[PDB]
Amino acid sequence: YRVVVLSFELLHAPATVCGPKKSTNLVKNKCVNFNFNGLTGTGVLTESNKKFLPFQQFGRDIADTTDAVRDPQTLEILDITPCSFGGVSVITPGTNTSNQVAVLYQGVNCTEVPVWRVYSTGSNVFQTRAGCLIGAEH
Amino acid sequence: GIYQTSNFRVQPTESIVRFPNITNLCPFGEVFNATRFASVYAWNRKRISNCVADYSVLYNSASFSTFKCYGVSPTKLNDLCFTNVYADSFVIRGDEVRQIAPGQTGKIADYNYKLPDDFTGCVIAWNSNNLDSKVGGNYNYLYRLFRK
Amino acid sequence: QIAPGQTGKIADYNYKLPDDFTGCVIAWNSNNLDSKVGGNYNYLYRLFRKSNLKPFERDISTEIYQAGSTPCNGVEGFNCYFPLQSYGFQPTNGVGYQP
Amino acid sequence: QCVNLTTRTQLPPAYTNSFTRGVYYPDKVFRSSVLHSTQDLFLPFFSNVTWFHAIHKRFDNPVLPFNDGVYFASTEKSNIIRGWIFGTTLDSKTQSLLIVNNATNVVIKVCEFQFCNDPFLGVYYHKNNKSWMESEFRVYSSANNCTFEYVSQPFLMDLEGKQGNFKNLREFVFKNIDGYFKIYSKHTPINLVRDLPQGFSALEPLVDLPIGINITRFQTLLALSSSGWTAGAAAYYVGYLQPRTFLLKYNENGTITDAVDCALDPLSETKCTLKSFTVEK
Amino acid sequence: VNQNAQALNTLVKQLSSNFGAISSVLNDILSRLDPPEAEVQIDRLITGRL
Ligand SMILES: *[C@@H]1O[C@H](CO)[C@@H](O)[C@H](O)[C@H]1NC(C)=O
Ligand SMILES: *[C@@H]1O[C@H](CO)[C@@H](O)[C@H](O)[C@H]1NC(C)=O
Ligand SMILES: *[C@@H]1O[C@H](CO)[C@@H](O)[C@H](O)[C@H]1NC(C)=O
Repeated sequence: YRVVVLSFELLHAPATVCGPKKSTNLVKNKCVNFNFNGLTGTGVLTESNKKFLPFQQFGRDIADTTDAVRDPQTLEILDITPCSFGGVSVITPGTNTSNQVAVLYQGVNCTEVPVWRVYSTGSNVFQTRAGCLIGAEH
Repeated sequence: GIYQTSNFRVQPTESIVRFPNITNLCPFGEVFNATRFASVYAWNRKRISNCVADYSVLYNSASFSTFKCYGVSPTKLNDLCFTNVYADSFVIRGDEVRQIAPGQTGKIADYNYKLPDDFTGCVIAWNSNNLDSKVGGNYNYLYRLFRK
Repeated sequence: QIAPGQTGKIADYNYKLPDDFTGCVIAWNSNNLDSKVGGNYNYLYRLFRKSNLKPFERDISTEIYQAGSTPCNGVEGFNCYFPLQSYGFQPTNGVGYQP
Repeated sequence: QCVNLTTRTQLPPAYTNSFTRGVYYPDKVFRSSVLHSTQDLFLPFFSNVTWFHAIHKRFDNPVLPFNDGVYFASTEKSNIIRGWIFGTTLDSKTQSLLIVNNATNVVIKVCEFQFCNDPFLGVYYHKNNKSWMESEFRVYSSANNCTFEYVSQPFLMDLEGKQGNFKNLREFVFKNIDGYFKIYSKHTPINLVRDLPQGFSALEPLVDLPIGINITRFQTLLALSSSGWTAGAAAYYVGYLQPRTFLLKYNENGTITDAVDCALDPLSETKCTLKSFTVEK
Repeated sequence: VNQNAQALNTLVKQLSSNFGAISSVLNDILSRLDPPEAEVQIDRLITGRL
């Protein structure tokens, strides 16, 4: 019987053989949560034009927030943008007059409003500089 | 009037992960599938370091008579990683494969090769009768029977 | 491993205490009462599980466990075990190993 | 084999003023049109660095310490400096580390040697073949224990050259932090006689190694029967790093253009506290 | 304008401090400890940010 004994050790010195890394495909233009070489984040990725130096990997901002990354497998630059958020506002005349209301999604381009639902495509979607107004007529 | 409620968020959909184009494997073929190994009294020692180890292809293989690990669960070896690797290769009797466990007794476990009480590692053994056995008896393989 | 939040085989696979526990624990040795030199293998514990179980949950299923990647059927097979395992309860053992 | 060469003239140690040199990229981030304040091991501005040179009659290769990294500069031609040794004792009382740039390969390894007093490499000169042939390799006397080794691809590097002014301005900075040996480097074309110039240029990273041993001393290896020789004109300079705080200016392309030392003189301290390069009345 | 920009800037900048915990990234505390210990760290973080 031919026998072999492995006599490795754990967690006391800088590792030299590790091995276990696997990668999926790359997507674009939808808010996804990503992990680039231990850089964990969430946002939407786009094609950029920033000019990294050969030895640089990340990119940071004035407030020290990452906003650009380099794809490890193919050397290209990706720009990171957080996906949208905001508050919701209800415009109402008093309940003494009517039970009808309008809704304002402020600071959102309502090409993606849907993500109660009836007031998400109800009777109009009117775009104003303050956001998207639903339920009121221009 | 106008009132405020209910902040909202776009709620990301799918996940993604990337890592470097890892390609530098460890030469396991030179320690597992070598033409001839050493005897138990002179168990050969080979060091592996600075490479990529893939334990899946060896754990799923069933041709091995025994694959007993003690310091790590078999599935976790492909999720943790190490500082040094050393392989001790030898050949023994089919009936003494149970003595190689740490802390046991017997001629091999007490005269040739002992494993510490807190051994962290694994043992992989398989039968190779048709590889190095002859009708006349391959006496080149021998053990230790007498020791102080 | 009985105290809330602990980890290990018992606390992880068979008996789990919640983190907001409000109660007491009583434990005392019963070596001279239920330990036999032959071995009281009536006492079994679970060694393997697909995942940990919820607090104050009780598992009694005896379906065989699969360790390796390959699937298994029947009653026994390689790297596919009956998860239950019995203690070696004898009075001769050292401290702790007694019931 | 290793013998002592003593045919030299004697001079006292020389010092020189390092105006603005020895700035490297502390990390791998990218920035554009920004002023960032960093704390790290740098070479203080307008410091005095030790100066060694090999001329004609001089052969100077002593053992010097290695604490918190070092800035090693060389104004050279003909590639006369080749090697570097490191270790706590350099005498097989403890582990030892070796870097060499041979005429064929570049070799790196950690083992347990026993270095002579004056190890060196020796290249023969114009022995009827017009090819300075390297034949003397006297670094250690043995190699007992090894835990890691490596050797790169063979290549060809010329072992000949004579200029009235040194052309290669090679700057290197080495550090050893928590078991990682880090090497930053940069190369520059210069036309200067016997000094390190005035100017600004940053040092990119080149290598990281996971060695993990204690390093306290180092020594250089120089390119040269058992007595008598000829060393090409060359000069190297040594300076030491200290923990300081700098203000670094990144331009549009993310390449460092200028720096300010926040402990030299009060005006620089004011600049540093306002985070700008111009201060109003 | 200057004062407003500066106040907002420092607000954003206070998100990369420790306040005594192990790390300033919540995901690293969560993905390195057990829930009976990560709590004592997350509490420090939320206190500081509040
Ligand atoms: C207002 O009148 C203009 C024509 O001057 C027309 O184009 C526009 O659609 C009108 N707006 C609304 C809300 O009816
Ligand atoms: C540096 O060395 C030179 C050598 O002449 C000396 O004049 C100068 O005072 C020294 N400066 C410091 C700060 O040691
Ligand atoms: C920055 O790099 C671009 C090319 O990548 C070059 O055209 C430009 O001149 C550089 N910046 C400056 C200030 O020259």
